[PDB]
Amino acid sequence: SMQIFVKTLTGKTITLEVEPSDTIENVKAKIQDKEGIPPDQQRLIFAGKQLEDGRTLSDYNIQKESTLHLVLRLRGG
Amino acid sequence: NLLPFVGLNNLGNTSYLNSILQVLYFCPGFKSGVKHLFNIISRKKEASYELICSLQSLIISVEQLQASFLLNPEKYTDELATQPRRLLNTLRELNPMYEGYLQHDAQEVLQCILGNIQETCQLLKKEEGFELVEKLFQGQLVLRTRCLECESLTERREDFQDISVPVQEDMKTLRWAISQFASVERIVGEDKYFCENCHHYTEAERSLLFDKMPEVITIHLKCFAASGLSKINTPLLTPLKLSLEEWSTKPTNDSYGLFAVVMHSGITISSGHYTASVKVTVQSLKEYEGKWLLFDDSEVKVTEEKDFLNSLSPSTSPTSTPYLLFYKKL
Ligand SMILES: [Zn+2]
Repeated sequence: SMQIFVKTLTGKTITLEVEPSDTIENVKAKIQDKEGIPPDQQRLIFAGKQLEDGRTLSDYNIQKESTLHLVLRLRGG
Repeated sequence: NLLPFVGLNNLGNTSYLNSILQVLYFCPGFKSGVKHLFNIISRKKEASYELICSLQSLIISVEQLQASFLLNPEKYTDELATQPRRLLNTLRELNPMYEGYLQHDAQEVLQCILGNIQETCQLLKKEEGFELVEKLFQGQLVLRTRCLECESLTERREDFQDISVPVQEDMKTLRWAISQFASVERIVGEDKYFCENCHHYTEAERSLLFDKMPEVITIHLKCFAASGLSKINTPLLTPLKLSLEEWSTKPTNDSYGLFAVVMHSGITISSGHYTASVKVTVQSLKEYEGKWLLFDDSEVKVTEEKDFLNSLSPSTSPTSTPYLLFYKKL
């Protein structure tokens, strides 16, 4: 279990205790516990790449003190 | 009264892709990088490559329509536009969310295109201008944490392709937004840091510093809020020149100049319209240098520097909300 940082919609940082085996869905559920954003509205960016549902944090090499960036979807067309 | 600038026809809710494709067509070095990669792939095929092939086809289509309009501007009455059908096909192959005719995120489709170009480059290199995306859009962040108990420092290096700044605290400038992103923040309370030197939960200071810098800075504006998700339509006061030295690991004299804006129109976040503004950088194509083209799908308007800068202001409350800002290194 490791601690990671999430920079949220106001720029304000929160923490999460996660496993390298947790999935992006579980990370998004914890973010919902802390922020109130449904996991289907969440986009998580780590090191420039968006984290895909169905993968794990170890797939992305996210370790202690890695920072996710939380954005939403602004739909247009 | 048509300008010699090729718009893109909306193929059904596809302005998210159109405005990104315009910003990329006018990004300095992206056309040349795609042409180089396509030369490589075509020699390899005469001896995953479909994003490059279909971007190259779109780029040549835009170039040839511009040339034919400049040759016979009479065969062109209503609009000078083309369709990105093949490239939308390629995006639906690369990512099934673009199947159909729904509305999407411009920053997300930009991230998809650039990520796939980078994967193609890494494939070509591993098999063997193979660092197009890394040189144009990628930088280094140094993410420093200071325990407020023991006052020890831990660092991380992370890549970035854009800076996601807030537009609202919960008139403000882009500098305020970048400070909210990178100035020292103090994480406390429920968000205490776990220090391994203390083996305890502590309060901590986090700060970010730009280490290596791209040639193009993309600012992703978080123009959305949670209470229940809403859109923030009040913009920041956006500058024409930008320096990031206040948040850099070293002194720099490298400043940046705004060259492209993607705007969102709509009172919600679940729908709307994307438009792109682009700064222009054969003699007929120099009465436009320094002027701003507004790309509304197949319609192309021109605008002066000062009028464009005014239309961005929060005081003249705009209906197009800035969403992506593009700054290139001067
Ligand atoms: Zn400590």
